[PDB]
Amino acid sequence: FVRHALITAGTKGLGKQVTEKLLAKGYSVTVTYHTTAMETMKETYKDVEERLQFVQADVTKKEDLHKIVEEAMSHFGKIDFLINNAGPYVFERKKLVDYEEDEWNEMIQGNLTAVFHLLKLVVPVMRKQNFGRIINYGFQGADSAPGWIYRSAFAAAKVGLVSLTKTVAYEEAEYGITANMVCPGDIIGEMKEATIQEARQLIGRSGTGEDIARTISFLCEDDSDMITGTIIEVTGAVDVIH
Amino acid sequence: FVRHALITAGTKGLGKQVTEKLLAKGYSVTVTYHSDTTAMETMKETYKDVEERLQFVQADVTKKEDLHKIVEEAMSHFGKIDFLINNAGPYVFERKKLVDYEEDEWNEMIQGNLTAVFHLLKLVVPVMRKQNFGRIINYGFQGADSAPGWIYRSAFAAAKVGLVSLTKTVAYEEAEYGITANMVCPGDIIGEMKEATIQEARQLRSGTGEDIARTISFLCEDDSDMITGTIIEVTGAVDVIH
Amino acid sequence: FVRHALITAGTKGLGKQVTEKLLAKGYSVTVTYHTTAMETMKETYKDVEERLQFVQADVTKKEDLHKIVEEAMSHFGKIDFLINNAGPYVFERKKLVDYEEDEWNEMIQGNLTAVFHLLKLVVPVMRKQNFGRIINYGFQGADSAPGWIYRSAFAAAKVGLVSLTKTVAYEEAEYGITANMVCPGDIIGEMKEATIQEARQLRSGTGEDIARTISFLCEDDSDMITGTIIEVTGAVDVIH
Amino acid sequence: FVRHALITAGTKGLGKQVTEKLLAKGYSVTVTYHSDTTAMETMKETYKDVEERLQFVQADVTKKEDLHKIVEEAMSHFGKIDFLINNAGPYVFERKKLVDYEEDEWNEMIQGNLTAVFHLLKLVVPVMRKQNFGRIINYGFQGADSAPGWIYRSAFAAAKVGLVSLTKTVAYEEAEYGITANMVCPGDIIGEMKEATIQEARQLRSGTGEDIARTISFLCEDDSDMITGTIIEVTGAVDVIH
Repeated sequence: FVRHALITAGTKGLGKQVTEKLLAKGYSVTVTYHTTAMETMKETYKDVEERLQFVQADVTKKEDLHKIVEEAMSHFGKIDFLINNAGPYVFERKKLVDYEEDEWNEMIQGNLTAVFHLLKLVVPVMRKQNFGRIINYGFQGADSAPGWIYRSAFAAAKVGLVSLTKTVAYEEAEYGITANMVCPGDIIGEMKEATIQEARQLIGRSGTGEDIARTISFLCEDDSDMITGTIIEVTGAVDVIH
Repeated sequence: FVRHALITAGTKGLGKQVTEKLLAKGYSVTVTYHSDTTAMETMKETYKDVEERLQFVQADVTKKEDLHKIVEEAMSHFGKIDFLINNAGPYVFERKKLVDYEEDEWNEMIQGNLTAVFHLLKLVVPVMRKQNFGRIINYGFQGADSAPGWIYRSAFAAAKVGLVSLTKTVAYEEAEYGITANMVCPGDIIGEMKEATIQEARQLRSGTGEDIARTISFLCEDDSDMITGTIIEVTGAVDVIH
Repeated sequence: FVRHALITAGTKGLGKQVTEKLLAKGYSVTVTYHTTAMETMKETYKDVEERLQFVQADVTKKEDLHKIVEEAMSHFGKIDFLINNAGPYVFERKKLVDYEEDEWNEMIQGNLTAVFHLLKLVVPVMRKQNFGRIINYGFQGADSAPGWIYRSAFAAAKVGLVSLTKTVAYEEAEYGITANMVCPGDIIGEMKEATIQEARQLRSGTGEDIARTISFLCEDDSDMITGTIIEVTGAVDVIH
Repeated sequence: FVRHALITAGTKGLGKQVTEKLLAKGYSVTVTYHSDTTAMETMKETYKDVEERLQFVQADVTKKEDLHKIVEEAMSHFGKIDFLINNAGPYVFERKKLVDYEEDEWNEMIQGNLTAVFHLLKLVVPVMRKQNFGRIINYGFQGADSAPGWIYRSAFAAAKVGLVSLTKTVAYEEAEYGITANMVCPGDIIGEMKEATIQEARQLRSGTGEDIARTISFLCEDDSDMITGTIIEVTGAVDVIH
């Protein structure tokens, strides 16, 4: 009766701090990656190895998603928390009309359809448990369905994800399952993998992966069962999409 | 020197009234039809007198190849695309939770309502830039602008809510070129009312295709160039999604 | 049986173009002001005096609001369109906590409570008519209930007004009354009173852009359009 | 060096649970009460052993003079105001259309839900600035974030939706000073369940004051400083406003 989390892309960026947060809480974790970074994580947590499982996976591929669920279930028997931390991002700034079909598809499959696929696998398990926490990621300002100049596909996929988070919240509330979204603001470079303490050492201090990690950790608690369908902005009042 | 429109699925339902409106305003139209040859046949004969202004093209608008064909055929006969009216869009009539969706169902919704638009924009927007004139019309649903959940409609809500954001993004990206992009949200106009006129509703008030069509033709007007990125609801204050 | 519009602050700014629009459409109009702009307008439409009436009013004063309704009804016997074009605005950029109590109250009273007062008078008239068009103004992005740095009070009252336009659309639908909001972007200076043609020769949004949206919402066959917010910003961010 | 909270209407309903939570978290609290004196005497009995961290002040929150009184009383005893929990909220229980509103009913809704907050912020924000620390908590209703209409609740909806905006504005203007401002939206929590613990509700699930209380609790934390301008729904995926 130790709760189990499944987190996509949890060895780098924001997802690394999320993983470290849940382990620190006593949770067991399945972490996906898409390899030297994973190996250093595995080594850092040598002494708690039974509570940490690594699986290689491309979240745009249905089969790989089926396999991370199968491997989590095989070793742990349960999935209590699904953190859809993985979010393929086209860093290039260009207009929708200039998008390659490969880029469009990567955004949609990577950010919206990957979540559908996962849910299709994980919701039934959560129903059997009468417990589930789904955490999706948005971007700042997401709940207002905004356009994002030069981020067409990403924004479209994530805004669509907003709708989906909400629908899943209403459809699965019956079964002890909550679905929420966290929106990180502009957390840049080294600060993605950094702690609050570190940012505070140097508007104000930079936002960090820990800021996200502590918000996700709060939504995953047993007594957060009434918080569902909500979008938590963790941006420190710093505008991104404008 | 007269304005040409491209309307997907323009011989049935809402599209029928939209096509009838634009023809009545003096516009030329390329209309697409999937399967129903009978529909396009009775619109053929109705408009024999204005044969020169009207053109039927068979197309499955979920197929990239067919999307290229309609654009190539409109450009062939009329040399321009002034208005793009994305009237087509698959709809799953069965009410079912997302966790019950077959992969094929999910993909039809995304591909038909979101990705197909991207594919059309990709073809038609370059032509509009050249023209220094464009009117893009997309369809949503009541309340879409707030990115809501919609129980039993997860895939459709998600795809149209992503389309809300896409519509606004395209509006920001293409404003320099004299191109507007807007969304019309029909209410739950059921059945024969979709191709009825307002006068026909007043004799029987219900919403109709005309209510939608006259909104679209207001937006396609030349002096409507400052209206862009807006989601106009034509519902009559009547909740659909709760 | 010619339709009648009541427009607040319709002698200058955006309101001016809206008045001129409805007049051109063949309508009759009661315009408020809170003076030489009224006289120049009064001079321009000497020919059609019968269709244009001017009433002085402070929109933040409930007594004046009752007076405009009375005067319109005495003269015309009906109110078909209500266009709440007036909207005091604090042009200074100060943080919320720097507001004087009088500044706060002007924004709330001027932008939210004024509309309630007017609706309270005009709605019964519209129900009896089985017809009404209520038009409110917001600002760009208002539909998302956004904050607005240095425009706290204005934004709060205008965002509240969004809620109000929607509630009134639902509550009054059964009487042939629609309520809709128009949100203009940054129309600055002369462009507020400008025509679309003029702008094309100098494009900045104009008062006529707002006017033609309002005119379309006011048509007999726009009965199905209600509780909507229509942005006429031309894809220019204002509030960020 | 214990953090001080000021909470309007904190001896009854949701307010009571929030008050009990903050006490359990080690904080001192100034709680305001309007009419009922028996309720505040009973709470004052319950917490005899922590009298020093609990101050009661009589106040009508719709009166500017009483607002100065509570801030003044708080500063006198504690020398600081760390959290402002605007729990009070006048509510017209009678379900009527806007046109049937008395000039006086409208005015109480605005004055009590919106202007009252402004007056308090006018008094408390400058204290927070000097401390370089602040947590502002306002209340909304389910779905307030999308500025909806609410039939038969027009004045309350309008005042609460205006408050949404005010909250975000305060958040952007005051981030420099380490002040955050957030909204919590309770769903329909009924009667006794307002003063109930989550624990009580399980042994009966219904939402409680404790569900709201623990959210505020989380938002007041020192490490919650990157969460600002966010509207958190603690509904339970139960729609009320339709």
